[PDB]
Amino acid sequence: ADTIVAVELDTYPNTDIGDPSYPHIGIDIKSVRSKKTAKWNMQNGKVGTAHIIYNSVDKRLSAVVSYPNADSATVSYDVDLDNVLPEWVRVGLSASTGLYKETNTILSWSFTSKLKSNTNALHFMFNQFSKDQKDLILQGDATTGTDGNLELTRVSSNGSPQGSSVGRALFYAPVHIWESSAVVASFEATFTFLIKSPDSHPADGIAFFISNIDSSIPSGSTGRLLGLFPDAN
Amino acid sequence: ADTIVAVELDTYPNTDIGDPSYPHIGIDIKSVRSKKTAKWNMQNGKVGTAHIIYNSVDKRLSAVVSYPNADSATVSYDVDLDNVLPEWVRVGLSASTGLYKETNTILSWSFTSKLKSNTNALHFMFNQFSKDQKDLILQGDATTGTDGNLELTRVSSNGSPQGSSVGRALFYAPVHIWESSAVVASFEATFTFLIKSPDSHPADGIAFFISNIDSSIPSGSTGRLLGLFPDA
Amino acid sequence: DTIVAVELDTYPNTDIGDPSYPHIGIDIKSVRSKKTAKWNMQNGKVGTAHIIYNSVDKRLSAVVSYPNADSATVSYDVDLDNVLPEWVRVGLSASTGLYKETNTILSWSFTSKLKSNSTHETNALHFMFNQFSKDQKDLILQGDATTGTDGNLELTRVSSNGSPQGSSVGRALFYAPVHIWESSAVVASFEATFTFLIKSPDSHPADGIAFFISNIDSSIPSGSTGRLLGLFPDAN
Amino acid sequence: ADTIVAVELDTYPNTDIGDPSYPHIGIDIKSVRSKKTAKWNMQNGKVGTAHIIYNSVDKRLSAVVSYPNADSATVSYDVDLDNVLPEWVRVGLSASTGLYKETNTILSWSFTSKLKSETNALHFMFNQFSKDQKDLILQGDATTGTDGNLELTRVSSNGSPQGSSVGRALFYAPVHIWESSAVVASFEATFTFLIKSPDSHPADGIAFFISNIDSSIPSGSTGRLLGLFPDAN
Ligand SMILES: CO[C@H]1O[C@H](CO)[C@@H](O)[C@H](O)[C@@H]1O
Ligand SMILES: CO[C@H]1O[C@H](CO)[C@@H](O)[C@H](O)[C@@H]1O
Ligand SMILES: CO[C@H]1O[C@H](CO)[C@@H](O)[C@H](O)[C@@H]1O
Ligand SMILES: CO[C@H]1O[C@H](CO)[C@@H](O)[C@H](O)[C@@H]1O
Ligand SMILES: [Ca+2]
Ligand SMILES: [Ca+2]
Ligand SMILES: [Ca+2]
Ligand SMILES: [Ca+2]
Ligand SMILES: [Mn+2]
Ligand SMILES: [Mn+2]
Ligand SMILES: [Mn+2]
Ligand SMILES: [Mn+2]
Repeated sequence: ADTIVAVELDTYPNTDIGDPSYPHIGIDIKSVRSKKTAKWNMQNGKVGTAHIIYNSVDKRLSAVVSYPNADSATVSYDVDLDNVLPEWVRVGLSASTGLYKETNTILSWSFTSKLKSNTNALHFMFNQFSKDQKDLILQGDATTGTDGNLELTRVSSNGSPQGSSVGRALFYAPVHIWESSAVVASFEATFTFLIKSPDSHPADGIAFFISNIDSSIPSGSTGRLLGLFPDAN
Repeated sequence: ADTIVAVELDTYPNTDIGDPSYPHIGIDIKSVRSKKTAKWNMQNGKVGTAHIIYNSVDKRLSAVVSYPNADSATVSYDVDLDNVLPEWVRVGLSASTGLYKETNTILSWSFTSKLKSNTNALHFMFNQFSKDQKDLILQGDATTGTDGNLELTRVSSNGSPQGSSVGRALFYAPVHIWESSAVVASFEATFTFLIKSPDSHPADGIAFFISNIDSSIPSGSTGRLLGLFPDA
Repeated sequence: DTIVAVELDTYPNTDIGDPSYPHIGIDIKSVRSKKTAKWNMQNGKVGTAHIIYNSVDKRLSAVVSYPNADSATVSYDVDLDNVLPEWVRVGLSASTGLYKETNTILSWSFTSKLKSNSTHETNALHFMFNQFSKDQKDLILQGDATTGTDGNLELTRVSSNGSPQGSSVGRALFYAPVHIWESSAVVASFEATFTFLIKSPDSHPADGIAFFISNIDSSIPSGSTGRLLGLFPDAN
Repeated sequence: ADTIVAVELDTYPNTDIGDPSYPHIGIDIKSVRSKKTAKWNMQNGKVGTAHIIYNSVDKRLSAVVSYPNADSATVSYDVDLDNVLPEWVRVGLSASTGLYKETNTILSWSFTSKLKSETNALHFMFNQFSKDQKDLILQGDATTGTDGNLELTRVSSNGSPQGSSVGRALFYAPVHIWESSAVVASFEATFTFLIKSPDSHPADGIAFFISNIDSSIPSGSTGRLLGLFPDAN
């Protein structure tokens, strides 16, 4: 299937498939059963920030999720992505709903990859998303243009979120994420999100992910699979 | 056909289609008959640099082509690209040969687009090109493994350039080059080239170009059309 | 010494060559702008200033926009090789006089690049400020200029009640000298961006904000409050 | 005295003050006795590259020193620089000679600091150094030339390096290296060097360092102290 490396912002505890008992941030390598998580004090209706980083020296994937004037949640996992991802990848944001629902609004998204050989660089930054955003591949229920925002999960005209939704946005350009004859390689992602819900239960979450170039939404990956994974193994 | 805005580095004077009597740099808007040129003191076998720039305020497309420790050649043309290019474009390098040949080697290529609305940004930079460069669309005789270099025109194993060759590389991502509800829009391209020839006559040149997304090499655009244009 | 500036002039001083309306202007070695443009200044709304110049076009351009309003633009063709010293400092100035306004800077970005003729490589400086701390050690504050109040740079005196004060001058310069041009340069570009909030109780707000490039050792000239925007000694 | 955090490129083994028996790269925190080293295959007369990085998430200072077409040497040390450096610092390159001599030529120097609270950022990049480089504070025998290079140690008119030399260049601007109300803070330094010597013994090395703003060359910091430290404690 697809090869997926992802940082999950999991809003629904699915303790059946190895989630903790609370909303968490987690690093998923080839599986939705995170290789490390951390308690996340998710704030319904407030605009949060995700910072993802990795470099070829430390070989450690790290993430930080803050709200302004609250303590950040952090998670790190040591992983050689040379042994996990293909040389050439695409980068994306995924989200999902199931029985429970939430808005999965992305307000901004930045990414930077650098690769000094034995530098090549890509950088994109989105603070506005247009009705036809030709440098984005939208999959599933994903839309651009409403208030200049990327809405990853289905939302009605009245701004009310929908259940059993999966949706992704991938940067159109392939990315050279690692090279054999490389001395240093870094990448860095940043996105802002707004997750609103009517219910005491919001579900199911947003992820930043790196996949094989041709990656598509796996079948029935709505809900607890965050549109990333086919099964819950 | 394709909509083409380009900065030509023309090494062969084709005075029949409006070239000056000397190697020149020129700004082509929807035509190979440049809207302004400037004398270019092209150096066979030396590594040169091209800088292209434009912004929504000045609305002026400018180019500089230098060799280290030589006087630069410059050309500018005032053009509102809102009235010329589509909102969404691709960026690329083209080159060509005809009766006469040159190596059209690209050693580096950088591009930056910015767009502050009523900022979004793209940046790529290439100093090495790999055997399979998946963020480049190579058209025509264009190759990337070489020696870390983009070779836009056919070159044999002994490093000798070939005649009647056309070849392009476009950045895979579409680029948002202008917007109606924009306050400022900038772009900037930079490439290094090495143009070598055995002959006194090298031909026919390299261009940086911005086109419609689906742009392909027009038919028999070898030689004086630099792989950009169908006719003159 | 030498001032090159983009003025955001909120008070028409028609005696020293201002138009009859609030304007944006390019001042070279004088407060009598070399070109202006009508500016529809919005009291209490957050605007944006974009300044740009390059060694090829040799044209200094500015855009001042308010969200969902027309941009005002001004350009002037000038070779800054013949005007500024090789090495400069960059800054924001503001002032008040009879009429007053808040001269609040909420963000300030600057980028200089300088690709050389000898070598292939570029020299570059970049700073970006979105927050300003109580002690901002990479800023030289002159006059009534302060940092820390809501993480903003307040260029003119503002009392405890948040009410702006008259007869105030104040500047902030980036601590590092900037190499703005070189003889053996092929291209040289610079770009400044700042957000401002200009609020006033009066129908008359005064007197304005400028981005400026000066000699390194530049200080607030004597009685440059009011119409001289803390940039110029006399109104010549 | 001065507070010094540095990445040493040590070319002379001073085993009496805790150097390994070979040329090494090391991470020095408030002392010339490195907190971690690594064997460095120093190449006399070839142009090398130093890459330093650190971030507030991992809190790990990492360095890589390569030559073209040779294996890089790497060193990392986990350190919270919040507990070590002052909030505001200056950045610099130091070098030295003693009994033995080497050219300590810097051909390029780049630095980038970021600080998300919007983000504050500084970036400078030098590929050419002018006769009067007004954004650099040169201390000791440090010069900038019409060869376009920063020469940290005394070099005669014969292109021949001199003994008992100390010399530093600090970026003129203070740098905000950390903040209490920060979510992420990163920095990254890169410099190219050429270290040439007539002898089999070259000495004594180059460092990238972060210090207190008002930092000056300590007394008798020639030779094995690399112009960084007063004593060898
Ligand atoms: C009871 O679990 C269901 O609802 C949750 C909440 O959305 C989903 O995560 C999950 O996939 C199921 O559809
Ligand atoms: C005789 O002219 C031919 O050869 C030159 C040299 O390339 C081309 O420019 C031109 O288009 C023709 O093909
Ligand atoms: C009547 O003019 C006075 O007030 C205006 C308003 O600021 C100033 O510009 C000027 O210097 C004078 O002090
Ligand atoms: C005996 O060692 C001396 O020479 C070496 C070589 O430079 C220096 O490192 C050291 O400080 C002393 O001056
Ligand atoms: Ca879950
Ligand atoms: Ca021609
Ligand atoms: Ca005035
Ligand atoms: Ca030593
Ligand atoms: Mn989970
Ligand atoms: Mn021509
Ligand atoms: Mn005026
Ligand atoms: Mn040592």
